[PDB]
Amino acid sequence: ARFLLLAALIVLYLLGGAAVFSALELAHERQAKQRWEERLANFSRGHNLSRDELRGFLRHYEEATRAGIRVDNVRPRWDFTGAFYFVGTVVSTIGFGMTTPATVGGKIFLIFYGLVGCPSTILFFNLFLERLITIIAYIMKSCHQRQLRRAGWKPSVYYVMLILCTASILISCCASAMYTPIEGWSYFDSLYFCFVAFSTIGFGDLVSSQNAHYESQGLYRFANFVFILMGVCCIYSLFNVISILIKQSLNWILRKMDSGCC
Amino acid sequence: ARFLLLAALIVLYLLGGAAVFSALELAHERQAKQRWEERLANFSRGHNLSRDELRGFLRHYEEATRAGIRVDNVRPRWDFTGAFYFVGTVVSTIGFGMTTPATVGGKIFLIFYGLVGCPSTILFFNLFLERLITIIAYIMKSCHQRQLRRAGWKPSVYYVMLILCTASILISCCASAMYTPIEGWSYFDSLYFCFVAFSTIGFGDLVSSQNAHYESQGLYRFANFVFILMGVCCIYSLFNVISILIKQSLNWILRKMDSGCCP
Ligand SMILES: [K+]
Ligand SMILES: [K+]
Repeated sequence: ARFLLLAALIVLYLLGGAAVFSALELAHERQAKQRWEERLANFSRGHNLSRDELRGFLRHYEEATRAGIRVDNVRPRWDFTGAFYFVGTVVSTIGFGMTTPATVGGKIFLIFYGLVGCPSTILFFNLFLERLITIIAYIMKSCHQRQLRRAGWKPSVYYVMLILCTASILISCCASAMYTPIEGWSYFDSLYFCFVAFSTIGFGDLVSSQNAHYESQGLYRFANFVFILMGVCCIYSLFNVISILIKQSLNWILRKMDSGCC
Repeated sequence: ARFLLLAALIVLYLLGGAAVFSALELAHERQAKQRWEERLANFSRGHNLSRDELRGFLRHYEEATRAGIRVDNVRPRWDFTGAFYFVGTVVSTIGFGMTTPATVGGKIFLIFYGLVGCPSTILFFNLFLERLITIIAYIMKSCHQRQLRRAGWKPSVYYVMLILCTASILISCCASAMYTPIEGWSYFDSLYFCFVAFSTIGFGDLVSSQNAHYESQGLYRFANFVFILMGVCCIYSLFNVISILIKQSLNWILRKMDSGCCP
C-alpha cells in the first residue's frame, strides 16, 4: 500500500472530476455545437456555397493557423522577439501552442533543445525555491530581532505554504490589473489565464501579448516576461510545497487506516 | 554568483536559440504566409465573397474551434471519456489545449481542481522516480548476485541517467510504432509528438487519439493512456536526473572559473 497505492484514490478522483465537469456544462457544449451548425447552414445558404468547399477551406485554414495566422492582427508569430517568446514557452514547459515548428530540422532541433534546456529551467525554479526559502527565513529573523530590540529558522511548511499562496494570489491580482486594460479580458478570465500560464499547463485558449501593436511595446513585453517568470516560479514553488504537505497528510491518514482497520 | 547567476547563461541561451530558430526557417514561414494569402485571394475571387464576411466567419469559426470542433470527424471533445482525457491532460500539466472549459463555473472549478490535483500528480511522478530507483537498484543487486554465483547499491547518477534515456527512447519507439499505423503520422512526427507530450510541454499541434472512431476503441484508449503515463513519468525522471547532473557540472565549472580567474 504505502504512499504508492494512492493511485486508487487518484483514478477515482479523475473519475469524479470528469463526472462533475460533464454534468456542469454539457448543456453549454450542446448549445455551442447546435448554434454553430445552425449558422453553418445559414452561411452556406446566404452565399450559395457547398459543403465540400467549406470542408477543404476550413481544413486548410486550420493548417495555416497551425502555421500561426491568429485571425486578429497579431505579431509575426516568430521573430527575434517571436522566437524568444516561443523558446520561453518551451523551456518553462508551458506549451502554449501558439508557435510550433514546421520543418523536420526545426522539429529535431526542438527535440535536442527541450531535452537540454527544460530540465535546466525546472532546476532554476528549484534554485528560486531555495532562494525564496533562505531569504524569507532571513527576513523572519530580521522581524524577530526588530520586535525583540524595538536553514536557520527554517519556516514550517504550513507557514511557507500560506505566504506562498498569498504571494501567488497577490501577483495574480497585479498581473490581472495589468492585462485587463491591455488584452481586454475580464478579471476572472485574466485570473484563469494567470493560473493556466503559471501552473505550467498552458492551454493556449487564452494567451498573453500576441497583437502586432501595443502601447510601449518593449516595456510591455518586458513586463509580461518578468510577470510570467515570477508567477510560474511562485506557482511551481507552491505546487512542490503542498505536494510535500499532502504527502505528509496522506501518510498520516494511511497510518490511521492501518492502525484502526488492522 | 554561485549556482544563482546562471541566469546570465540562461538568457544568453534563449537568445542564441531564438536566433538559430529564426535563421533556420523564417523562409518556411514567409512561404506559408505568402501562399496562404494567395489562396485567400483565389478563394474570395472564385466565390465572389467579400473580406469582411471572411473576417467574421473565420473569427467566429475560431471561437467555435475554441469550443472544440476539430474540423475532421473527431470524438465528442468532452464526455465521460472526454472529460477523463481532459482531466488527465490537466493533472499531468501537459495542457494540450484541445479541451478547455467555457463556463465561469467550469473555470473556477478548474482553478480549484488544478490547485489541488496537479501537485498530487507531480508528487506521484516523484514517487514513480523513487520506485524506479529502488527497483533498479534491486535488479542490479540481483544481476551482481547472479554473475557471482552462476539506497542499497544506489546506482550513480550517470548510469541512472543513461538507462533512463534508454528507457525513454525505447518507449518512444514503441509509442511511435503504435501511433503511426493509427494516427497516420510519420515516424519523426510521432517521435516529436511523443517528446512534446512526455516533456509536459503539450503544444497541441499534434495530439493523441481524438477521432470519433478507432479500431478497438476501448483497448486503444487504454493503451494510449498507459503509454502517455509511462512516457511522461520516464521523461520527468530523466529531466530531474539530468537537472542534478548539470548542476553538478555547473558547480564544477564555476569552481574552475573562480580558481583560475581569481578576481
Ligand atoms: K507543463
Ligand atoms: K504544458
